[PDB]
Amino acid sequence: MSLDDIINNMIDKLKLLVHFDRISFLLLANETLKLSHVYPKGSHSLDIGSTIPKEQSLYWSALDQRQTIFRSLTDTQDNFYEKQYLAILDLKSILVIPIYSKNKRVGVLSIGRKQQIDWSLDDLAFLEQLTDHLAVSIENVE
Repeated sequence: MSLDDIINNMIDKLKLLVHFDRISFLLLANETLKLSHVYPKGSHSLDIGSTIPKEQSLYWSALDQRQTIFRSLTDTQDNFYEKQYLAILDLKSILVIPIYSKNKRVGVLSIGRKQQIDWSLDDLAFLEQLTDHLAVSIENVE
């Protein structure tokens, strides 16, 4: 199907399985990371297609480290490029999962909560497995 359908379908499953308020998906093409999908449809401060710069970027930090990063958005002493654009959507918490396949980095999944409720191990294990398959599926489109 389209890349749209792959992401939207993923979002449809998450709605039923995992507590969250906002998700965005970002796509890496040509060493450039771009916002490409947001749920709920209305909720972004950055236009679809915006480029995320590397400097001070939480999303690039996850990609560079090849690690899932969790950040509370209430730490007044912690700024990053994405922060103001997330806080404005009333989010208090962000989970950033870098999406990679066996060959390459593919993108980033950003999962927001309005209430600061810890991520359980079960949810994190489930998301990681789900996003690891997602990377294969996205790669096999192009």
